[PDB]
Amino acid sequence: ERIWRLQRARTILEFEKMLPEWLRSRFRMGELCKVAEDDFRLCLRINEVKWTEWKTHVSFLNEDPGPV
Amino acid sequence: EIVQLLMEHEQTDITSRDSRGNNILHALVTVAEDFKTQNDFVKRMYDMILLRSGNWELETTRNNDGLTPLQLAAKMGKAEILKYILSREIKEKRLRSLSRKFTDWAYGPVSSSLYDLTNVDTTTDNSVLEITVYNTN
Amino acid sequence: RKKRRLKKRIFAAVSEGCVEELVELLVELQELCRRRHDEDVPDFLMHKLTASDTGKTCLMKALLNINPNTKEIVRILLAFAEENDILGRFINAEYTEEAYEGQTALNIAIERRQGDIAALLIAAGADVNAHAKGAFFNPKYQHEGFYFGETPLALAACTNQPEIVQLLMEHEQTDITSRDSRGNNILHALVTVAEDFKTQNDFVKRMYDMILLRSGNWELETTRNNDGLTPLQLAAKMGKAEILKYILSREIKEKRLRSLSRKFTDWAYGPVSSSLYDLTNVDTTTDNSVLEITVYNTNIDNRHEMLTLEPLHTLLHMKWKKFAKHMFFLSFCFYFFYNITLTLVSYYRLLGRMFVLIWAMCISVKEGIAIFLLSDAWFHFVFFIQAVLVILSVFLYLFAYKEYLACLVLAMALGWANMLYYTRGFQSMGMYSVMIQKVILHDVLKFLFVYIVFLLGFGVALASLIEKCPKDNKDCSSYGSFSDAVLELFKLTIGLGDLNIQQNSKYPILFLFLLITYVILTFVLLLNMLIALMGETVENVSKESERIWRLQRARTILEFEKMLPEWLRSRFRMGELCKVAEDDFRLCLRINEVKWTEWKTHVSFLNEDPGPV
Repeated sequence: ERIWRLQRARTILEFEKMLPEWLRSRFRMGELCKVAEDDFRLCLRINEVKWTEWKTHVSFLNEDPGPV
Repeated sequence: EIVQLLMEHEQTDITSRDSRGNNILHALVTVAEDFKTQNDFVKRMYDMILLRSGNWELETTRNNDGLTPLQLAAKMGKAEILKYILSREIKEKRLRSLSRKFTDWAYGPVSSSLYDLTNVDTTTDNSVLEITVYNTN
Repeated sequence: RKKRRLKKRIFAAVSEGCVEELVELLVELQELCRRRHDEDVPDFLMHKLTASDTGKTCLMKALLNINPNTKEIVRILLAFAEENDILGRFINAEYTEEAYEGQTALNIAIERRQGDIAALLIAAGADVNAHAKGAFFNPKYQHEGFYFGETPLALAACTNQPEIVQLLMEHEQTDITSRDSRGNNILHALVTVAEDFKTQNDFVKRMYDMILLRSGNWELETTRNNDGLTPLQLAAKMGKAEILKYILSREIKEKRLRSLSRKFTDWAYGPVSSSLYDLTNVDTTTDNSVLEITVYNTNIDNRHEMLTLEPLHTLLHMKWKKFAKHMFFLSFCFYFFYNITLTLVSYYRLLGRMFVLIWAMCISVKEGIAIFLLSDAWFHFVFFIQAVLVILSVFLYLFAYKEYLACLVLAMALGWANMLYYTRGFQSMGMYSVMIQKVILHDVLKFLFVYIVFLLGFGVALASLIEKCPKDNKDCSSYGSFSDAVLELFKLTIGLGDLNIQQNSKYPILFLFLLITYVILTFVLLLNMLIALMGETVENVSKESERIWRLQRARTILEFEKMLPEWLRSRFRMGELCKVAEDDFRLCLRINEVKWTEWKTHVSFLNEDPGPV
């Protein structure tokens, strides 16, 4: 498993390096998003669930949990 | 306790790079052998030192090899420290900037974590990803 | 200009909540501006107080933006709304958005871990049956949304907030039996959430119990969703186990609610205890019983833990001990004599032919019906192909053709590959056939495909070298034909061939080296097939095979039960009528159990005398 996934990722990066710049720019993995203190940077969204821990979510970027 | 004492003094220089050029963070990354050995205390000191200095300077600098502490933990076989760095959620509203892992919304147990990709994506000269993948050491 | 900035500063000070005195002076200025309007004053007050874009209110913007000083802000806002008599129009408001439709301050506070605020709101006249109907609350793919039955009570129960649940049950305004847009009451919703104990720590079960204790009625579990399923059937259709183990086995101490239970002890003289379950919606008498829902659906991949439960397992075992064993033996005998007469015919080429022609139609129709209903069903398709080929062979036999025999003989082969099916009855032969199936599905196809690849790749070259003409001598230039070379390679891999350096060739050296490399590669590929087998051989094989065995045996049992008529089914009805409580006579299943560890004075028992009869 460790060899298979590793070789797969290596070849993925190989294919990505075979490309030119403008196509890569077009793809643009990740979304630009705003972070506090008037900052804007790349980010990656991942939806996850946690049943074991419950708490008041004081630290949240958006009030409305809507995807858009 | 001694680290607190040292950081409280104004004469102290947290940003002091050694002859090799490494910061405190590079040094700590040169030490995180594994959990079964250390019991994961170096991570605590990393966190405490970052919280003592609310800036990006330490993580931004480079050694004489020309690598960030992140790129260094990727260069070495250092995982726990990297797992910590790439996933930081600080509740402190003032020091929220330093965090890389952000919660966009949490209606309930479902929540969208918003990780960061400044120097992690392949856009940079040497990303964390290429470093991890292109080294058999 | 001034009004828009005013509204923005209102909502911003709410989001920050730096000082309640700011909000006091600000709402005072709002009340002072309220005097300007003479008619339709409260509506404009709300509009200036409400974000008409999304249908959001300042109280919601507050509850979303939690801070320690929030209670005072909410008290101020509610006292203001009461002073102006807009408390009802203010609390019950919700969004106009397509996804956030129906969301209220109560569902917000309950989405948070704050209950005191919810109590304050309910005391102020808050709606408790607020149905939040939206794409967010009614999503697909379990991504970008969260489903909980669309009620505050269900939200609190799913999120482990039992105090708020007790509160919402205490109010007479509450509607426990309130069905949602999907038709699911709170029980169905809880059943939609109980992923696994390792993930939840089994709190949903406790809330199920508490809720049923709060409502001493069969009303809820009798309900049906838009799909038409009781919450029991809902848990069964899903991959939910612990909740089902709770439901199917309930022993209640409260003599008043003793009727709600489904498990009962009718006598226990000591360690012995003859436990007594129920079979209302479990036996096959119902339209879609729990048993069918468990057995037929492969969408779960958890049916082992499901069927290992006591009542279902005992029902299956008893139904096999009564009739299904005999029915399986009987079908086996039929197919035995069928194929034997088929062999007698095919060897010597009237009564046996007639018997075969009569018995083939039943198999054909049953296979067609099964396919219309339809790697568990492979056997049905195989039997269907067999019967089709047999009928084609006989039809050809009537005509003056010669190909008929071919189809016939093929069926024979397939027929003798189908007897393996009946071997699945025996437990040893059961795991035997299941190992056959699993291995042929997982490991063998890889070997066969890649070996065909190598066959082609090397046989093309062998034929190419053998292109040297033998001067019209097939014996001289062996490996001449491509298929001939592949056949020689096959004989070699089996070892029947008679290898020898062929003078009819330009290069014996390269020929020999290539042949040796081929043999080495074939051996190594076979060896890797063996290795990939042994890798999973130990752990997964036994458990998976036994699970599949039990599963398919239950499937067969249910099939044969469906084959029977109404009256024979009525005769073989497992279970017995029993008086449970308060003139209640229901069906039950008996299990005599023994426990030497847990000692207790047996208080609750149906029958005083422990006699079996």
